[PDB]
Amino acid sequence: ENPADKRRRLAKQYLENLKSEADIIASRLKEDVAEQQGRVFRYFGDKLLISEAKQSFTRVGENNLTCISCFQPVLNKYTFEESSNGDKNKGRLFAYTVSKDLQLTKYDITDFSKRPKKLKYAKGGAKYIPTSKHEYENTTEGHYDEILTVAASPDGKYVVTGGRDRKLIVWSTESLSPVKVIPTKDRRGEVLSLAFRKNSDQLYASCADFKIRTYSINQFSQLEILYGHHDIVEDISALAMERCVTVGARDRTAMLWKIPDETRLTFRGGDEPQKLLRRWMLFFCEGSIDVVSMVDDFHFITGSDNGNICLWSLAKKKPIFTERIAHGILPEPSFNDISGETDEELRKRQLQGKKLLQPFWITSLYAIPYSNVFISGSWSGSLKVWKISDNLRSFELLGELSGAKGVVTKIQVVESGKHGKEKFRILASIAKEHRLGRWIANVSGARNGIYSAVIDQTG
Amino acid sequence: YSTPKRPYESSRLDAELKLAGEFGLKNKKEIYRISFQLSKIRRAARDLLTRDEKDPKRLFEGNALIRRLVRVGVLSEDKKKLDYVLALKVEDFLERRLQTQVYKLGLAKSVHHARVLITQRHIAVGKQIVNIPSFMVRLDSEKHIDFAPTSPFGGARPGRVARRNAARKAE
Amino acid sequence: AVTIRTRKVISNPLLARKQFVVDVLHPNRANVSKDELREKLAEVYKAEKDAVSVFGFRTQFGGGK
Amino acid sequence: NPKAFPLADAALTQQILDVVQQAANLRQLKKGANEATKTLNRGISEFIIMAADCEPIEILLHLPLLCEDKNVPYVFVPSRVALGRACGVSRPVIAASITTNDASAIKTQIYAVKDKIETLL
Amino acid sequence: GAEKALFRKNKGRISRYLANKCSMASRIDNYSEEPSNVFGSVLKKQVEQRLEFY
RNA sequence: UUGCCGUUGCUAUGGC
Repeated sequence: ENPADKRRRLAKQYLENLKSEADIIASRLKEDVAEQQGRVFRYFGDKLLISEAKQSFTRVGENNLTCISCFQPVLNKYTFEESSNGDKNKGRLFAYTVSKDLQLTKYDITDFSKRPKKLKYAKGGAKYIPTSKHEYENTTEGHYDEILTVAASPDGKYVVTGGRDRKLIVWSTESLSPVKVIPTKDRRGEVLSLAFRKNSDQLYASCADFKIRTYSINQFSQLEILYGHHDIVEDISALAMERCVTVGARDRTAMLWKIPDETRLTFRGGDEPQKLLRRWMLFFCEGSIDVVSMVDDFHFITGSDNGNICLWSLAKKKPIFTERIAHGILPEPSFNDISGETDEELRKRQLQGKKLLQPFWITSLYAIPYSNVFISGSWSGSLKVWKISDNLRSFELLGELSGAKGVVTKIQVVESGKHGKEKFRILASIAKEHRLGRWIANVSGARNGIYSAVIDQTG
Repeated sequence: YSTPKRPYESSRLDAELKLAGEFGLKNKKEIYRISFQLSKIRRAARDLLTRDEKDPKRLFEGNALIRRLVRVGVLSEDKKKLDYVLALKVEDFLERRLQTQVYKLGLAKSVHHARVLITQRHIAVGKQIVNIPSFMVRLDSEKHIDFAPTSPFGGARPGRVARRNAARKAE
Repeated sequence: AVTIRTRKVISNPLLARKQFVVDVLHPNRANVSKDELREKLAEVYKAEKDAVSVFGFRTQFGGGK
Repeated sequence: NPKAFPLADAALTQQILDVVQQAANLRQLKKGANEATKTLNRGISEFIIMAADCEPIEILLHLPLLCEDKNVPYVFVPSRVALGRACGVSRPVIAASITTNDASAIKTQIYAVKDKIETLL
Repeated sequence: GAEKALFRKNKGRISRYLANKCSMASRIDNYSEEPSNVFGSVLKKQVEQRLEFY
């Protein structure tokens, strides 16, 4: 029987399943291809039930869990073959986590009702230190310095991690065995973020040498290097289109890279508190941009260190909408600790009123692709879920989840169920210190673990 | 370039010696080239000043020249006036040269070390390998100066001598 | 890994063909032969090798493209 | 009236921290109070930057006495967390110094800040 | 205080570690109009914790 | 559900 027949069979059965579920079939079929048109087509934010979400925090042994990448198989309509690597792995949801202890851990997250379940791990250490001391010889199988970022391949066949060791190691998903190591070939080329082009084998790896690198995992080779940032490229986001977006931290710039045209678009906040104060007749000036996620092929959101969450449009260079001090202000330092003075009133004068106060940083920020909902994270102790307006010109706080306590290093979301009826699980790495370094003062109650929240929508 | 009016003045010889030593130039021809450029710029600025203020010619060409000089970096952002264009000197132009910028950024230990690095194709501005020391660096290109990806100092494989001695050591 | 990239694609049914400007990124490689580009262009565009012609290739100074 | 004085506003703080980051890349930054006292004693300090939230603040109130005697501009920024981040080190920094260098690539940017600190004082 | 061993290889480390903490306490005392002992205590406890560690 | 140390149930969270 020819494969044309086989596609015909799977197609015919698939239609019957659609008919069994139910005009409607035509509408549903158009929705299957909405991914091709880079426009938000998942308008379900109102349906969410933030209040009734089932939250759970799973403690993990390792210190300072830095990142988490969730792999979710998807049935390809074109060939009706699930993305799962193997038949045993059918419909199984996996999560991969990395920490500063040089350990990569995978979990099974198929069961929303149950907590994540550890499956396998591989740990690095001094054994892997390169003797040669040359960059092109930095090809040891394991890590020897902090791991920072992880990504799980859309085909489910590889998970690749990078960190301060200036290496890119790709791991086989099943056995967590090293299969290839790609050096960055730079004295300061530390990897700061990774992104898989949606439903493809291409990597975009952001490095501390102010460049973005791209790889093709299937061929195990690097393709091009992108230039233009004036400062470290802390975070990077990608969708199915080759339009990867990045943020430059202190440069206060978000650069969208059109790989197809070999051109880049510069977006700068340019928010100045003189005008913001004048129009008002406490505001903090932005210091750096850390987190970025691409809501749509034509939109993206960024989170700065001044607690400002911005919405951007490819058409406009300046932000279309900003939410200042989204996560709130840090509590004031203790007056008993500001100075050693005995007299209280003199200690209070040290606080200088409210001048010393600062806003929380947006440590994490994730948007469900082609959707109108995105999640923000900080060490305020609560994850915040937002909704973008239908016209994609504004947004509002949909709700909050109070389970998480500590620095939110990275957030992920996974869904299950039929098209109409879906349950969403929110997985976020929580650590006791910020991923890049140890600046943040220790937060009361912070614990290293994987925060979880299952949410279903009704209406 | 154009020869100065009286090349043999003692003050001129000592000036050229100082500039050469400080920026490691090869010949007085480089100094003459920069001086000729500066002379044209300053003469234009003067002729604009002679005109009346609010003159459309003065305004248009004046802001054009100020914008260009700022873009090259010689004129700072806070001095956007032709009067300061008259106050420019040859040292400002020589400083913007790629040799001097490479020296200052810390990539080389000396101006001559910077020259041999650049002429040896070890220095890249963005994506492009620039082996021309007299290359002029703008503002935006100032931060993008780095070692070229192909350079052994840039992470590629070692030069001829390194691997040759490695082979001789291994055998 | 060599990357072959087509821009300025014009369909010319008068001569019955497609014209474009091809960019070949070949890091750590001298240059990519006309024949091998004919192969990869054929595979990408789903046309026989014999139907693919390339000319006017110039490497950028310093290499890499 | 407060011990930490003058304290830079938001707009100025952004510019100060920017210079610190550039100085760190060029090896022109001395981080930490003990280094800062050493720079003032050697008189190689363009200016000193201090954290107004340093806990307790008195721990760095010896620097102004050095700064005012030797005629070196100084300023306080509200955050030690931010100051450490811009400095490029992985821990909070309460005091940092910009070493003197007339051959520096960021000379013009430094002097731009130095005038503004002087006006504030 | 190195001529009379006021603050006093592992032995050397505690001296230098203690040497810094003395400078820390001195600054608080000198520039404070009415110095207290709150910060001296937590400083000493901090030195102690280092002591058992070595 | 934790590297170590507790508390709380028959499960949940306090410190390092």
